[PDB]
Amino acid sequence: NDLTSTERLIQLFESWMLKHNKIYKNIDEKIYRFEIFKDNLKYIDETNKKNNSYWLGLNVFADMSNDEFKEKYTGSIAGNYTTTELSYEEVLNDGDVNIPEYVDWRQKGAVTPVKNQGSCGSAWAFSAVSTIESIIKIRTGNLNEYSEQELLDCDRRSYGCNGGYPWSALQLVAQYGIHYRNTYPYEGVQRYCRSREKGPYAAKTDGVRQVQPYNEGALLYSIANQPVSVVLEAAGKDFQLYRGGIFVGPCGNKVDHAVAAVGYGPNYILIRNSWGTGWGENGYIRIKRGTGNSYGVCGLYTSSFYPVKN
Ligand SMILES: [Cl-]
Repeated sequence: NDLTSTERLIQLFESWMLKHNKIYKNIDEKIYRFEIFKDNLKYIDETNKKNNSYWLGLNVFADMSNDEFKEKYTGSIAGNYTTTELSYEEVLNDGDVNIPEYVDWRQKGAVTPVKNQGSCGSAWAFSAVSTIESIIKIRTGNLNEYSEQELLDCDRRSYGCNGGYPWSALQLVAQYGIHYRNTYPYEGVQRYCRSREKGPYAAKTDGVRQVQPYNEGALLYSIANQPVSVVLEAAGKDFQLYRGGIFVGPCGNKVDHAVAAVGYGPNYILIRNSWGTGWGENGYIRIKRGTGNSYGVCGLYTSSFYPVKN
């Protein structure tokens, strides 16, 4: 409503709480949150003055300091970095790809509604699960919602809400299967495996493949075929408060979050996050491509997997 009076800010903060359905513990938290809000406000304003290709805004995270945001919503990957795979049959190659100028699997009805992970380092399950929903639509024609909680609960190579691996989750689904979200809904806490209580799996895939890492072109090819699980560095302020446009940085290559790549255009790769529709462009972000950065911006080309289904 305006920055030129504390009075007007408090009002702004109030209507922002109402917009993001935000209820607090007590008024001691409310005042505290306002300070943080008001701090993030100055930063957003100072930054949307510069003329970048993207801008920030008072999204769902306007409430939180970067430190708190890091801890709660990042580090689904963090963990401790593999060393790249078993060293057997995965990587694909190249030769002569001819892909569309643009791709967006939403427009083929292959993508479910944006999910919210809450404060869990579970993004590795959502990233996986959404590329599974897609691949199945793409092959059988139906779009279904499958269970992130099941992976949370059941994947022994991963660490529940303290991070995990997308490739592991993909691979569980190829060897065992997965249940519908409604049979096994999301609680945002890890519990015991309840796969046996649920009867038959709803679906099973056939395998998983890694895409050649540090290779922009190999990832575009893959996206033109299906959504792909990818990882990136999402702990920065500019990322937290991202509202729209083509994200360009700054970010490092210390990946800590897993998301899904549902498309691309000439200058960007389109990415589905799991922080709900109150973040980004209704839950998505366009990340800049074509810079000849081997890593990709935010280390996007670091570690990419997708499910296989005949
Ligand atoms: Cl169900």
